[PDB]
Amino acid sequence: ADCGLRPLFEKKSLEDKTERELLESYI
Amino acid sequence: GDFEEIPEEYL
Amino acid sequence: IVEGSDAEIGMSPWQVMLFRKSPQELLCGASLISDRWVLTAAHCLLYPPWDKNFTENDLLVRIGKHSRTRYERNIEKISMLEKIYIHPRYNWRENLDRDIALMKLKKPVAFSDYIHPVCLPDRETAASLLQAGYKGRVTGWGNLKETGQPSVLQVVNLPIVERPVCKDSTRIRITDNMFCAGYKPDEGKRGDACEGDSGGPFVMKSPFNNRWYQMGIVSWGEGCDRDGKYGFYTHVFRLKKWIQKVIDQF
Ligand SMILES: COc1cc(C(=O)N2C[C@H](C)OC[C@@H]2CCO)cc2nc(N[C@H](C)c3cccc(Cl)c3)oc12
Ligand SMILES: *[C@@H]1O[C@H](CO)[C@@H](O)[C@H](O)[C@H]1NC(C)=O
Repeated sequence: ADCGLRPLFEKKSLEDKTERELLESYI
Repeated sequence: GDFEEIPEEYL
Repeated sequence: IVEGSDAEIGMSPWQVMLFRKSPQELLCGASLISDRWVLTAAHCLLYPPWDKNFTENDLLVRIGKHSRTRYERNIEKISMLEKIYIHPRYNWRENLDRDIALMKLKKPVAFSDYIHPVCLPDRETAASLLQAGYKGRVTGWGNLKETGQPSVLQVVNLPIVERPVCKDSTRIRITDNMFCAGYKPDEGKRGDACEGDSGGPFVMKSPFNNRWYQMGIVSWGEGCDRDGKYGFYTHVFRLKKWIQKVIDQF
């Protein structure tokens, strides 16, 4: 149920430095 | 010896 | 990983290092999919052309790592293998079709800030995200170029490529169980996996539910980061019936 959610990122609502590059590609 | 030694319990 | 950058701390908490006991060396990447199951590339364990035939007792699973070589006391966890399961129609002879294997650990791994499983896609995830141009992320401790080695885990983001382009890049027969990824020569950005990254994950972050999904397994390329070549990745969703079958049986 908690797969794919990173304790240091999604769980605290912090983004890593390049996950936006992934999002911008999902057109 | 590129890799640091592991505790002996794991080997 | 060629032309990537240092991972952030906790950026890829599903990253697993397969570590050979003797000689002590990086065997491959892998990923954590539950507290007892790890996914990798079959060729990391079995590849007769290179005399590779590892058994359970030959290696360890190291989770939670960042540094390639240090023993990361109180951060990493080291697990022993109970059993290896290689896809029974893994085609090491022709083209590494179904380059996938599961490993069951002897004991559950405890989750932490540094250790957490990735999701596996279902059909709708695959159909939504596995699209030419959509970017995924590849991580590993493999070589920094084709012909040295990183101090810490490397990361690169790479676009999925159109199937005809993938096919046209190689003389090898490419199957529906594979996709390819990487930049085109005109694109003016670079990056690839390289020796030691096999078995590691190609991930994508769903924009629908904000979770990371493992879409691919680093499988093979013709060299590393060469212009006009691409990386071939095992299509996780296409092999998910097998994954579910093994996990349900064992
Ligand atoms: C048996 O494992 C491999 C084989 C080869 C190969 O040279 N071959 C197989 C291909 C199917 O047939 C051609 C011929 C056969 C040589 O035995 C290349 C390989 N590259 C890797 N892994 C590296 C990390 C890599 C590099 C760049 C992109 C990706 Cl996605 C992965 O594993 C390989
Ligand atoms: C690999 O080793 C196992 C047991 O050690 C053996 O049964 C299997 O046939 C071997 N496969 C090879 C060498 O292809």
